[PDB]
Amino acid sequence: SQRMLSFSDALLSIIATVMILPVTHTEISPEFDRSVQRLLATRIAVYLMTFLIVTVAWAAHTRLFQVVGKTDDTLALLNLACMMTITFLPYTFSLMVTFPDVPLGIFLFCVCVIAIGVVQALIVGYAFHFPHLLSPQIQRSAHRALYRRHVLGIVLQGPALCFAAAIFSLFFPLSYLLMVTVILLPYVSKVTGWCRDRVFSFDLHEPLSKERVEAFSDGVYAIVATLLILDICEDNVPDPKDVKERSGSLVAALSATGPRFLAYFGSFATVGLLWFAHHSLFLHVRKATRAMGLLNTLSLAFVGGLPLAYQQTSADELERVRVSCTIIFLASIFQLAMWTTALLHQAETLQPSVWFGGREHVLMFAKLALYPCASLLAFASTCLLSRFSVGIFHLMQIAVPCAFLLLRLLVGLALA
Amino acid sequence: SQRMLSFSDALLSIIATVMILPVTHTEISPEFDRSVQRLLATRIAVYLMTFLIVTVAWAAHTRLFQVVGKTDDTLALLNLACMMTITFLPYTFSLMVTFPDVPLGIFLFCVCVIAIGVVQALIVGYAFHFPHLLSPQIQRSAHRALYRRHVLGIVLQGPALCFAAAIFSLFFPLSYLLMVTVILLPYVSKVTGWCRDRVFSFDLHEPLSKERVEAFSDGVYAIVATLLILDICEDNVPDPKDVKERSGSLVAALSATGPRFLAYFGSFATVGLLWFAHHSLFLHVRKATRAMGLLNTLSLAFVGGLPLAYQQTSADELERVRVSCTIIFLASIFQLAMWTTALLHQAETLQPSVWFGGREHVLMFAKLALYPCASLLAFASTCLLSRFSVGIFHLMQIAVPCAFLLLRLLVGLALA
Repeated sequence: SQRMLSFSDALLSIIATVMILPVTHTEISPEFDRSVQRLLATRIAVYLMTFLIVTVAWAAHTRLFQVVGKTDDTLALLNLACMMTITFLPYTFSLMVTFPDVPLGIFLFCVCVIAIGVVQALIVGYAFHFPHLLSPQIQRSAHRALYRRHVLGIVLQGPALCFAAAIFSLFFPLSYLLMVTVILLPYVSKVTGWCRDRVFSFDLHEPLSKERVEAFSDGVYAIVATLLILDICEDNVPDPKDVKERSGSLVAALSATGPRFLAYFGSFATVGLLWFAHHSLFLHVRKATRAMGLLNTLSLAFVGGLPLAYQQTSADELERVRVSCTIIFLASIFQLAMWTTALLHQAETLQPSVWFGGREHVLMFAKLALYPCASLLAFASTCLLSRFSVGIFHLMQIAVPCAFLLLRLLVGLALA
Repeated sequence: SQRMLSFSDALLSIIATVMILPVTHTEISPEFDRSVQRLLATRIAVYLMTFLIVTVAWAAHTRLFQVVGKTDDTLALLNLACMMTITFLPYTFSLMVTFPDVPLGIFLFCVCVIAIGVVQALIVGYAFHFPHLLSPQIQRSAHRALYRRHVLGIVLQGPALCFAAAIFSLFFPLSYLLMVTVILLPYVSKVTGWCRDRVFSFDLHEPLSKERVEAFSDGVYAIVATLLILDICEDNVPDPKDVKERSGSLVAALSATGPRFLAYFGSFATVGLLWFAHHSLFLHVRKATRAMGLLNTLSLAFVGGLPLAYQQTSADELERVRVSCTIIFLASIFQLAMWTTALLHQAETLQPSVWFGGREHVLMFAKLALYPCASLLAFASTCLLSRFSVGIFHLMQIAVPCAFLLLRLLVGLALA
């Protein structure tokens, strides 16, 4: 009844992160640094916007399926169609980006989004056609029943805007920006600008379920961790024709991939550590608020960029680590931002054990703040020349959590 | 306490399917068909053996974490280390395959497996050092407590064999087959050959938990479905420098990727339909037996190959569909095999709603057997020349489950 959601967002993870592939697959070797840097920046921007749009579409989808509590075979088929459409998103986005002036690209992206909208429209129509079967709960069923007239709008207002943008494409298309409204309307507008009412249970932009965001984050963490060690594998086979390469001695020609091997090692270590922080935190969240997921999206966005950082590290250029440092910091600090959200609702979120002055509050606090502090140290490394020591530092990084249940005891020793 | 398992097997899904990448990324165009076919066969065999070994490692891991009911931060860190080690499996396997005569490759594969062995040994040692904390249940805690002395063996007998095989490579490695025993020992040997006892709760080769195998299958289904879409996307951007290709008219250069576009468009439908069958079935399984997961592994193995089939379809060569038909059949028939295991334990597995003569037993039966029957009807193309008709039938294929809940009503009309 709910596993379909698990398959859905597991697919959506991998979809979101698809655009990270050309980032890693670029050639950092200057065998032209200005133009290749500009191309890498373009690809990074495309990936970031892609993750953002796939994430907001995923949020719309999970909200919709939260307003649909049960599941039918036909419902599952419609969800599969919706998944296919939303899957087609990143390609359309990249196409529209690398061809902004041609109306065909924007038209393709817009037909993609109106398609991902109309299938959800059929989904909610099916739902409201079978109340006793697919309504979430009693209040979702026993109510004014106008929720459809309401929720339809929320599912339709997004794509409908595209409609106008659609007709604006080849009309004569300076604006071209209504798509951005599709992002901004459901996030803040209904919260601030104007809502529609006339007992109520909104379910319009209610906070995501902890399990759904949790599964999505786990999916993306995995697909980055395995994203690295999966290009080495498919691209670093010693090529048995290597009899000419290196003598024989396979170890010789194997040590050539050593740099990117250690790169994958460190990247997986850092990604797994970040996931461990994320899992320890989200194990203690009681009801993940909207701001929580909002911050989580950005944290995941930078975690996705992390492999490019770790590849740049193991490639006056001693500034590379600097870059590959900030990403880590970013990929952690927004996470820490979530941790600095207990003050928003200690009673509703962050179940009492982790409250200010809780049984292990300092423990969780330092376990989350450990990576931003380490990245800040490797950043301030700038003060000297032996900055490439960052590696051993991050080494010591992973050495902390094992003894960290005891290292916090040191702060306990600070009782006197 | 359990989500760590979800992240673990979500990671292991991708880690299993990594070796599918060079299969798709080959060049089917004969711009040498004998040698390229031999290379594709080598890659397919490598992928199949890779999925098998990663699957048996995942089975060992999930059994272990089933005999470890709770979780600790240190335990999660050890699990992350185990995940990195088992992640290193497919590369070592491919290396050993493409270099069987050199002892370095087999030694690398063997150190890779002894690593995941020893880290799991530390895991179970930690577990048995904290009974009240990390033992699964009362019987797992209040017992003869020799389970360690037992379970250690099961976790160590696999890698330890490699140990011998290891040295068998270095000194002077015709056997090279003890690794195969590492696969065959935990599956059947302890079941048939010799077990060790002296109240008992085996937890040695107990049937996998339904949720774990279910999540692994969902992960792999998502990753193949999106696997085709990663290729189109990273590799089919219309490269604005295409101003030489075609005039402008982006639709022109876009229609060049049309073939593989439709290829993905159909492959995703097929994979999603297979997953829908899988989800409908596994929604009704009460306690997935060992044979159930055993069949599920092979079904997933062929589902993983499915994209090569769908790519070969949209590439006298009509017989290609033949190939891309059988795979589907395979990728479904083992599925149906799992369904035919209802007779094994109707009371224990396959909760009574779907029993022989149940409320919707015929419904589930047909929903599972639809794809093998359709693939057989397409295979019957050998009787005529209009074979590619399969496509439209495959189209009709996806159109069937939508009306399924009513098409089985025809059987009701067959009451007279």
